[PDB]
Amino acid sequence: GLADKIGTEIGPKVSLIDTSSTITIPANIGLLGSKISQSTASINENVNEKCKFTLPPL
Amino acid sequence: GLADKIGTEIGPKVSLIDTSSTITIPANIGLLGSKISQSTASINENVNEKCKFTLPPL
Amino acid sequence: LADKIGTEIGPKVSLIDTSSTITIPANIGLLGSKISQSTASINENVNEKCKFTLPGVSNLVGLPNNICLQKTSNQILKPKLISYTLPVVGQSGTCITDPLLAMDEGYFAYSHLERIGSCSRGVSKQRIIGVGEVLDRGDEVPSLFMTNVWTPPNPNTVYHCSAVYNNEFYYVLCAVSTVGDPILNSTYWSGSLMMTRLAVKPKSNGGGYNQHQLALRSIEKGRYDKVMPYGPSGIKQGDTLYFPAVGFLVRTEFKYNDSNCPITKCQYSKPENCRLSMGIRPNSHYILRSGLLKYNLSDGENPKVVFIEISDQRLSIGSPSKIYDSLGQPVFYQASFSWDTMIKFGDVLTVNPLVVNWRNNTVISRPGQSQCPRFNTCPEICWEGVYNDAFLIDRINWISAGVFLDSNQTAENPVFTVFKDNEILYRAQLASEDTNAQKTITNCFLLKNKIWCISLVEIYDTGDNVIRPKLFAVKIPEQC
Amino acid sequence: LADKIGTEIGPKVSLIDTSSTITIPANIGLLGSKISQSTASINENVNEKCKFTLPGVSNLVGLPNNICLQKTSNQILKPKLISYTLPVVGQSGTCITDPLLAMDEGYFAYSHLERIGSCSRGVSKQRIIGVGEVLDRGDEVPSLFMTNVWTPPNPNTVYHCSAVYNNEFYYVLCAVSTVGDPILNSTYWSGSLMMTRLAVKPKSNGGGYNQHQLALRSIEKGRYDKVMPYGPSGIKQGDTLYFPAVGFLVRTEFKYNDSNCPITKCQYSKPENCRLSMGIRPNSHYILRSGLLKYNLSDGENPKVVFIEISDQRLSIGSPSKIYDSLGQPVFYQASFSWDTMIKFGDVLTVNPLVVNWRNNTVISRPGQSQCPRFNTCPEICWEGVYNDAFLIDRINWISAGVFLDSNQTAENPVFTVFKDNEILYRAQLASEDTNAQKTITNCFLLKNKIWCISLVEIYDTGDNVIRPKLFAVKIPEQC
Amino acid sequence: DIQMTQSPSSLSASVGDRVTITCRASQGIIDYLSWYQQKPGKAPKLLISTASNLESGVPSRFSGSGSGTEFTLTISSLQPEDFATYSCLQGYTTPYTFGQGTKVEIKTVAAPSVFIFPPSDEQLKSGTASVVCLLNNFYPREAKVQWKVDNALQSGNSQESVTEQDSKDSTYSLSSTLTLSKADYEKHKVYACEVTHQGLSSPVTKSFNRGEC
Amino acid sequence: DIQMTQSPSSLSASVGDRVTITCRASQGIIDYLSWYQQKPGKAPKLLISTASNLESGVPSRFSGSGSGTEFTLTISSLQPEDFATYSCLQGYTTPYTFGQGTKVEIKTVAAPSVFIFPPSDEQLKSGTASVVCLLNNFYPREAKVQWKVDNALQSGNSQESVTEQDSKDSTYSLSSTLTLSKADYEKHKVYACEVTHQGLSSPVTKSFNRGEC
Amino acid sequence: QVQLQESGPGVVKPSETLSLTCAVSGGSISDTYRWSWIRQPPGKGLEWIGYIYGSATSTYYNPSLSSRVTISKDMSKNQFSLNLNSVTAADTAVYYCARDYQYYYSGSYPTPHNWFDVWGPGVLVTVSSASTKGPSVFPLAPSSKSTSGGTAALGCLVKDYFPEPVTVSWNSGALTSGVHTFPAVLQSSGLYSLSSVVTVPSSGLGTQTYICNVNHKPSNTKVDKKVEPKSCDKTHHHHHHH
Amino acid sequence: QVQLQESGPGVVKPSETLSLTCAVSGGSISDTYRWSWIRQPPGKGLEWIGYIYGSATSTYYNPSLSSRVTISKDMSKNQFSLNLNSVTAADTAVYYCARDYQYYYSGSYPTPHNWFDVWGPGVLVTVSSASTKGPSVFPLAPSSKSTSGGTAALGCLVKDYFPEPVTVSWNSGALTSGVHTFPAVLQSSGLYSLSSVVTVPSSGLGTQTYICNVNHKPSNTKVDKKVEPKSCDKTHHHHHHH
Repeated sequence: GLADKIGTEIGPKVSLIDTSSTITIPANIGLLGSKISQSTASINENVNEKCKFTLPPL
Repeated sequence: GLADKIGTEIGPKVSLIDTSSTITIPANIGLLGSKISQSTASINENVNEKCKFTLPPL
Repeated sequence: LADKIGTEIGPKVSLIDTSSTITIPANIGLLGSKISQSTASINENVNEKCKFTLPGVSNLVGLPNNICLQKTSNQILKPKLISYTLPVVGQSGTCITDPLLAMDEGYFAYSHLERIGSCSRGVSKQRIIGVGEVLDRGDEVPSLFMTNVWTPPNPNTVYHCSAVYNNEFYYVLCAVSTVGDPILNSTYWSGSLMMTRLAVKPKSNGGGYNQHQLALRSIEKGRYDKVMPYGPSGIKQGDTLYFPAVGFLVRTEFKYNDSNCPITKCQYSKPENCRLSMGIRPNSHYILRSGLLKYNLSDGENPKVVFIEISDQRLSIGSPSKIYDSLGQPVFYQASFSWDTMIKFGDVLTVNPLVVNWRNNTVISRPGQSQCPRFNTCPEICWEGVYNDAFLIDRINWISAGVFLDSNQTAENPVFTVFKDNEILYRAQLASEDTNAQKTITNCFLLKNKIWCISLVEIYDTGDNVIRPKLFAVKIPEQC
Repeated sequence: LADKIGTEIGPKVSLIDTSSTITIPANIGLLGSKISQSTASINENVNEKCKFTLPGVSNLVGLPNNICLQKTSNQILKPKLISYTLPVVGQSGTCITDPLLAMDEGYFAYSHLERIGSCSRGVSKQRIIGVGEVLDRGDEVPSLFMTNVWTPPNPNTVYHCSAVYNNEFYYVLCAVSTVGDPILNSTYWSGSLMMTRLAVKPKSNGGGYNQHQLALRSIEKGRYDKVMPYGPSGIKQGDTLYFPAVGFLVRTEFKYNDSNCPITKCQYSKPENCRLSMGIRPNSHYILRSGLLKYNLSDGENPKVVFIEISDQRLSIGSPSKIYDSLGQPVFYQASFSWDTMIKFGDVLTVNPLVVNWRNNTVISRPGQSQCPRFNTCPEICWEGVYNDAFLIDRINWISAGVFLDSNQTAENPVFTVFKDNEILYRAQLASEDTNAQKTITNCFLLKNKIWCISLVEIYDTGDNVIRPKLFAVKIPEQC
Repeated sequence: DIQMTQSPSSLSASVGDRVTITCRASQGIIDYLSWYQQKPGKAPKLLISTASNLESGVPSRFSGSGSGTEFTLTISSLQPEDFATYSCLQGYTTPYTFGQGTKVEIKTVAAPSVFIFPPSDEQLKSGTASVVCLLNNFYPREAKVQWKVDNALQSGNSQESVTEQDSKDSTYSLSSTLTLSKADYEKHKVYACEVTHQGLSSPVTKSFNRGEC
Repeated sequence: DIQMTQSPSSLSASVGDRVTITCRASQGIIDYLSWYQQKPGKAPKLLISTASNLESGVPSRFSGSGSGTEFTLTISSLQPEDFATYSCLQGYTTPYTFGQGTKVEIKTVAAPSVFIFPPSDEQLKSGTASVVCLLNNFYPREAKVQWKVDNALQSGNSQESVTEQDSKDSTYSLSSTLTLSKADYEKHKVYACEVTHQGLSSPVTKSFNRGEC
Repeated sequence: QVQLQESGPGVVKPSETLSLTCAVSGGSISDTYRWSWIRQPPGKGLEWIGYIYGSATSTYYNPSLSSRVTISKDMSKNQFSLNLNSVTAADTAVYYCARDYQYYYSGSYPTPHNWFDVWGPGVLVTVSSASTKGPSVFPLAPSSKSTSGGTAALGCLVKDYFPEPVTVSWNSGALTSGVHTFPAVLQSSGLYSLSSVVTVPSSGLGTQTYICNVNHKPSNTKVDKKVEPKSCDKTHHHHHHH
Repeated sequence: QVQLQESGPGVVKPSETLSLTCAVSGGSISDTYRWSWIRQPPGKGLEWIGYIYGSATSTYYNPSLSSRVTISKDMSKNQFSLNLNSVTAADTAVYYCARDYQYYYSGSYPTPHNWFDVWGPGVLVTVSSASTKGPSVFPLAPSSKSTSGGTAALGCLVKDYFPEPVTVSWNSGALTSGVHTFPAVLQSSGLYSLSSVVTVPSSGLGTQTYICNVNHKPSNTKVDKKVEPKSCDKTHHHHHHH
């Protein structure tokens, strides 16, 4: 019953945690860093566009 | 040698991963959500302060 | 050592499972949701409080994004695996079937029925149904990012989901079935649907905001006895959704003129096959008639799912349809589950009623198993084939793109082709030659005025012997 | 089942260890670094491109943040565990000794020497040395957030680190020692230091930016034979750092007037004890003289670590000193490792040379073990006691705050007291009565004009029998 | 087409053995495979469909696993109602191709009692003379028979016939025929048949003389 | 102060047993504990310092673990050079308090040969008469002795002395003294001593008469 | 339950048209999406021929037999045929008719698992140019060299018949133990011949009657031949006439 | 190696000043941060008294003995004393002097692990008001009731001496097997008394000489008493004078 336990509730589950912990979640954190960089460049170009004043003297 | 392996390279290490995975890393993700909210409210009050135009007609 | 594994390791590994496969990816997804909701909020704050006075990813829109329009034999396409950011890769004992991939304005959907063991007779473990965001990683290359993930409580009773983006929400329509797959056990199917709204930008405590699984107390069927949504993606027309579907018409009511069955160039075909191949078996009680589901949100609290049937021009059996808004006008893929083994996709001339100008294509076909192989146009009684869609990436030259299985009968060798209606221009072999595959779902879009395409290709992994949906972000190149 | 555990489970659990305890928390920390660097960049972009023309957490600054200044017996303090966001909680077989906590302008530091088994004779597993950010969670309550984490390659040779914030970097100075702890094996210590700069806002590929471990090729000692940094935190004066330290003076050079030894009120004390208790053993070759390390960055590429000795007024043995910039002027804690068991902390009158106006306190003392217990002022030869610092939270009424161990000899019952120099105002019992503890490090700051305080209290957990540093964010209340 | 190669072509095991029968395919079928137990003189019977399903009526000792190109038909506790022909079938594409088949035998070694029969006089009146050498109740079935005529091996005139395994004593019966003419029967004296067998240490050779009765 | 309570106060085990000696403290010391082996007639010897360290010179059969309030002194393979007094010591605060001590004995059961001695005539000239009852080579040491004078129990005149365990045959020797006067010696006839022992099923009682030689 | 039954000639001369029929009992062929045919060459493995739809007339055929096989239909008499044209000797097989079955999983996937559930009892069809002929039976008489450890064997040698099969029983079906009726082989002349023996105790020779009962129905031949020991004394009595 | 050695009176009358001395050989007390004293009541456990610094004169004392114990010093003669005042009978113990040792881990933590590494050989100091007295030795003569399974025991009964110890050897140190010298008990009168026997084979009574050799050095008393069987015939010869 120990081999069935370790090939049922450990083996596939440890393989699932390994896939989720060195492939999935680090890639989501890297793409979330890319989201921070995208969001920052987006809001910076929004400020560089929509905050701009020019007017000649009357 | 199997008990020494499971109390050396599994037991403490699975307890370490459990502490790091339901206490540490979810709390860092929650505080990172709090950082997003702090950063958003900070940059919104910066825009509400330092983007403000008023001038009477000459 | 039964006590240590049973107490100190077992339940803790169960907790690490639950954490790092449920609540840590849902919180990273909700974290990216708060990134994007925050950025939208500060951009609205700048557009208010800096608009002074005086005392990303989007779908194919009408801009001339130039691509390679000349046939080459050189490997100009470069496929890129972006499947690693999803819950594609389970363990070695789960087969991942019944997928979905449905993109519109940067916010996708993704569902899959995770089974146990074999791909056919396995027990359904769960059914992820999860929307997200299409992004850019650090190399000008798109990649998916699931924000909101939902699973139904009873995974054995959710079949054939169709998923349409609608105005920063995502509306996914499935079929409740306690008696098995309603295509198969059609006479005993209860005739009940359920729609599950998702939000592509979820919130912290959005209980009734994120997953408000609506009821459907009124389905406008018409002649059809039952109506089921059938196909991966759809379109929106303002407040009106269009889920691809099929309608179970009783065969005694089905009226068809046998003179229209094209037996002209073919001798092994009676004119009585085109009627009988409209069902999955030529003595079946029902007949599969593909179409759409007009779901207008302007009907109040309890809207009505209206079944629009398809026009009878180039009519075959109900397939997973896929209507998709490409370059402004909807284009309607409708797969070849019958004798008409050529690709059957075209521009939509009018949505209600559905009349599709089917493109007269003769170089793109799908592998059928027994009677109706790749490149068969003889009308023969079969319900065979696979789903290999195609996204319209150029309407000026009528070029489209998708992943197609270049073999006659063995559903193998998935090849990302980009083809005109009479000549395949260029192509990319995604895998090895005998890489067995299935249903492929190709969606394309614009990443910074570049046409990228996400083709969810169910590749059978020869290593651990189960089917996994591998995505393939393939850039349509401009230089040939 | 030796093969499955040895191959399919063992190395995979090693990979999950490495991932979810090294590279996932370092990437979440670097993610928070990119949050804050991005917010600083967009705020600078708004301050440039919206400054039109015409055609958080900070330390105690000079604002009257009103707190409770009246003695009560009611439990008005409410301690809050915020230790869960750090790598405090290891497994049950590791004791976490030699800690650090050093806050200035919202960017802390944290180091700990993780041992194996017993807290004294264990093998040093690793030494995290990691800076971060002090934040606010969703309840107006601070909490730590480590961004940058570094470990030295040889954990047995890094002793007694001191850590000062300096202008969005963090400069941590330790002592290289191949021959054990330089307080103990002082005659054979090599006399070599190393400084490790850290960045509190690290970057993606900041190799030489984040950890540029500087060399120290010139130490200005003076009379002192060796100089070692000794104590958790320090101050900066512009470009000039001040690491707390100690200086190993040869006893034959040490000149002390025995008439200054206060034997007036006490009869069991010779006037010859105040000289001999200046070393850890009254025949030791060296004498511990606490002080500072003036590290001015304006000396070029290779600066000089200058040892400033302390003034001889109320002079005892070298303790972990802690200079800290509170309410504008530096305040100098210097622990009681000798006969003077009262608390020995005060405002700094001048930094170079170090002359500290020691506060004449008589209600706050530390538990000494054998000869010099809590509330002993008789000059007796001992090197006994523990580190219990105090942060100045009010200078107008001279109120300070810290965690103190309310028992005479058994170092137990850590109590967060907030005290005047002659009366303890109010206090919070952090744990149970016989909760054995050690070194406590209290740092305070302002979270939205509220004085919060982070007291790293090494509580011995009675459950799994090892010492863990438990933080305690305690709000100094205004309503009594 | 898809070729279905099984290994081994004929396996032999005692009652209660663990029998693993393979069927390797040329093109990779996903799991579209069925196992057939063909009893002698009977129709084939579906055992294990989709390479992992135990069909309704097939006992639990039959199990199947494997997918892709390598397949396993596992018989856990082998029983005397299971010694028959096992075939695989691929359903992934058409033409449906079966394997060559797997013959399953009972591993109970027994030695033959060898007999020999002279031709009858009415058969000599008929014009031909067939010497018949008999080998009853032997195992294994794969054996060696040499026709010797006056101590000389004859090849090209031998027709052998071995029965399928009996369900009573689990052994085999051999029958080899040396079809010769009447004049060529009268041209010789001694007609011998050599038996090479596993249970027989020495080659047992039964013979008879024409002039001896 | 800190009280150090050991359990058990006197443990008995054969050669090669696993001996676990505890020392429970009143206030929680962290790990500031040392173990002392006090051999009889010798100085104590440091065994296990800091509750987990094997000291230089103490063999590997001694091991220690535990911290806080419960402590374990583990003797894995017990040897004949280890039967002595074991004490704990706390060093966490001062006064340093030892435990009450743990006595360790060899579990080898043996039955006593009981002797008895009449007082000598020169002792009768000295004025007193001490009857001595002897019990040699017994185990366990905890036994029961009743002085009987003319079949009547006497209490209040008994002084017992039992040696420490010999290293030759691993047993004990008892000596009880009934100190009585000369006239009270002459007032009685029979002087008996009852032995209650584990190895003795019946209470062995040795006696003698005053008028009998 | 649907019960199949083949019917047709086991005698087909080469380069002709095989005419089989698998009439269906217990079910209609208006049901059952496919109906197949499988042959099995003796000494070789199973191989599949082609299907017919039942409700339709569309066929598939094995491309190794594509230009030859015709599968016809009869909806009324519930039967479906087989027409293998230009038959050769290598087409000698057992032509099973088989009910086909499909396992559709997940009906957005129309590739079913295919197998055959209900098989017919089979029919042995040998392509042979020989004519129908009754057997010639001669006994395998026991001799002194036909003894092995108290066991003496005897039998009958069946020769020169066509077609298959014969039913050779012993003493009107009473003798069962020791009976071994061998499978027949095809001679070089084109006719069948099998052997059939029984191994009896050697003390029972001379007391028990052993007669093999041959029955060949396509030639209507019934042969009963007694097996007797060989006489050895009747030849050496040459009379000396003085 | 540093080698300790106690010295002092084992005879101290109650309510007086104990005057011990642990002179140190092999090392100076200018070394060694602490030097302690430990007593051990016989029948009870160890308990610690108080330390002295060696280089300093600062003391600590056990608060159960705080008002009594004085630990004095002598740097020149390398010795340190002990002065337990107002001694009672419950202070009867073995006063060990002990070299103290400290294990400082991590010298920002000044709480050492404390233990004692080098102990003195100990000295038995009994608080008694009795005067020094030599023993009275009377033999435990063997009788007919002193037999058990071929074994006959004999010994000497030592009585009424002070102080400890006596050394009772058998036949000038030649007899070792069977020798059991019992520990002494304190009488109600205040004097010591022990027993000492030897168990010999019963066939050796009448052939071997057994003499216990008592030696008490503080009273200078040496007693040699022979153990003989009791005579039984010399009393019943009453002469009848006719």
